[PDB]
Order: sequence, then structure tokens, then C-alpha cells
Amino acid sequence: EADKMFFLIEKIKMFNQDIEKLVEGEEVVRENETRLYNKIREDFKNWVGILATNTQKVKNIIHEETFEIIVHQYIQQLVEPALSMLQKAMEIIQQAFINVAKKHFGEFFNLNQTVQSTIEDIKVKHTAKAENMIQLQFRMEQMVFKTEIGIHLNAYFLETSKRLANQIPFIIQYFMLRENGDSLQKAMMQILQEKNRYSWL
Amino acid sequence: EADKMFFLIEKIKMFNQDIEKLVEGEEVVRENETRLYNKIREDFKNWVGILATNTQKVKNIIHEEVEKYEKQAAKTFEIIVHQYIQQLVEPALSMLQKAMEIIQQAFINVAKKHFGEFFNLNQTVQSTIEDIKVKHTAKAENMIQLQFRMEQMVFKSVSSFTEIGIHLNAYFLETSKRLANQIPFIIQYFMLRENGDSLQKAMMQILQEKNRYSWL
Repeated sequence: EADKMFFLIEKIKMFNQDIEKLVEGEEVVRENETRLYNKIREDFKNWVGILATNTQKVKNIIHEETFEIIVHQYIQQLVEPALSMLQKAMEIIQQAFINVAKKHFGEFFNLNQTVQSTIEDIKVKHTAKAENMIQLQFRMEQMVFKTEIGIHLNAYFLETSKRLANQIPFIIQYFMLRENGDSLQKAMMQILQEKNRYSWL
Repeated sequence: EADKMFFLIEKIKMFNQDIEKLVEGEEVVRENETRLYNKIREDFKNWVGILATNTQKVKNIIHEEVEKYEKQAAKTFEIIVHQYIQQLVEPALSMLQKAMEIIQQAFINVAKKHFGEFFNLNQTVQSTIEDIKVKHTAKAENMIQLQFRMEQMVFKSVSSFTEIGIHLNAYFLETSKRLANQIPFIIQYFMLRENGDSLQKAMMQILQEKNRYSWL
């Protein structure tokens, strides 16, 4: 009956709460530290800048002067920046979740340890999901492609950059923030399944 | 040499080619019949139209709200945006259903044309076309649902109504323009490109089993 040890549940529930605050950008910070969303937007803004650069690049190219090759190239030149953006956001968020773990579970080494390993596992799953969605987007962007005409083309790329500017970051927030936070909270709850581990936690 | 039935190698080569032409919009038609790409574009244009209407509608709704609250001062919006987005799922999925029908009929007409004489062959090919159709429609539908989930979730102290109004306007602008291409992209990728490719791969896989050539 010493298993009032289910009262670790309160710990988890508190931790989970903090996680959800991070997911909704309603976290609580010092005067000497930045928000999560702001680090993330810094990353996304770098992306938009890159996009703008490459779009200016092909605009200048065609202003100087099959068609598809140029599109293929344009996108291939975006694969590295996009995935690099994914990686930087993952790191920011994983660091965030870990600081929540350190704070709530610092005293219980075993629990803190297993929680952090859970955090990593779920991170790699959702990173896989995000990368697959992004690659799918570029694939779609290429395949689905098919007298002063040039303007239309510029306009095309323009719309395209502006689409990608939000579409890739959405995919990244969805999987690395929302779906990640959700899976994490669920896994945190599912930890309690096997009961012979409570004393050890 | 009675097995000159390796002329299947040609049939498929040609059939497959024709299919790919449909995918690349370079099909060949009479003067009194229209291309596939255009039949599809009409559907997409209808979608963009629906988008434009619904988006002007919530723009007006939230402008009225912001005015109301500004006037009083001298979740409500999340609900409205959520509603706005759920209202697009049905038109989006209906557009998918309408395009599946168009493309399926197109692919069947190519099979009838190339395989009309060989009833067994035509039959198994049409069944194949159906199989690949339902699988790829499943994929497309999942992607569309995923896009809208994503749009809902990613949509989500001191504020001002002036700023909320600005932000929301910018949002509706960008979102409508995105969804305008994004839903048709999914439909083309899955119902045209991946569908056509899957079909050609299957036809290639037919040349493998030779003890069945006779039956064709």
C-alpha cells in the first residue's frame, strides 16, 4: 500500500503543463532570457531571407535573358537551408523541453534520466515526420510544375517563395512543436504502466 | 516463335507512353473534346473561387468584431478562424472526388483503346486501375486532412485590437493564396503523377509472368 507512489503523477502533470505552455508560446521567462517562439522565428526569418536571396537570384538570371531545369535547381538549392532550419528548431525545442525536465526532476536522477531519453526518442520520430513532409513538399513543388511573358514567371516564383516561406515553417511547428509536445505528454503518462519501477524512479 | 506475344512489350510501351502524356498534359484529342489538364483546371478554378468567397466572408466577420470591441472599449476570433477553415474541408475533398472521377474515366478510356480486343487483359488492367485509384485517393485525402489539421494548430499580457486586425488580415491573405495552390498540388501529385507512375509500374510488372501471356 506504500504505492501512494502514484503521487508522482502530480509531478508529471505539472511537467506536462509546463510543456504545453511552451507549445502554446505562453511560457514564462526572466528578463535575462528569450522566449521560445522568438528563437524559432529568428530561425524562420533566416529561411525567408534565404528564399528571398535565391528568388532574386533567378529573377536576375531570367532578367538577363527545358524551363523545368531552372525550377529543379531553384528547389535543390533550398533543400539544405530547409533541413538546416529543421535541425536548428529541433535543437532549440529539445533544449527547451530538457530545461523543463531538469527543473522538475533534477532531484530524482532516475526519473530525470528516463524522461530525457523519452524526450530524445519522440524528437527523432517527429524529426522523421517533418523531414518526410518537407521532402514531399519539394517533390510536389517540382512535379506539379507543368511577348513580356517573363513577368508571369517572376510572379510564379514570387508566389512560390511566399508559399514556401510559410509552408515549411508550418510543417516544422506542427511536428516539432505541437505533435511532439502531445506525444511527449502521452508518453509521460504511459510511463506509469509497469508498476515495479515506481520506487526506482 | 508462336510466342511473338512479346509484342506485349510494345503494347505496354505505347499504353504507358499514352498514360504519361495524360500526366504531362500532352495527350492527343479530337477537335471536339478537351484535354485532361483543362478539365482539371476548371475544377481547381472553382476551388479558388470558393476560397475567395469564404475568405472575404470571414474578413468581413472579423472586421465587424474588431470594430465592435474597439467601440466597447471607448477566444472569440480563434473560434471564427477555426470555423472558417473547417468550412473549406468539404469543398476541398469534394474537389478531390470530382478530380478522381475525371482521371479515372481518362485512364479507362486509354485502356479500352489499347486493350479492347483482349477481354481478359482489359479486365485485369481496369481492375488494376481501380485498385491504384482507391489507394491513391486514400493518400490524397489523408494529405488534405493533414494540411487542414496543420492549418488549425499552427494558427494558434498586452495586445491591441488595431494589431489583431492587421495580423488577421495578413493571415487571411497569405492563407487563402497558399491553400489555392496547396490543395490542388496534393490532388495532382497523388491522383495524377503518383497514380500514373504506379499504374505504369504495374503494367511493367505484367510482362514478368509469362505463363499468363496466353490467357491474355
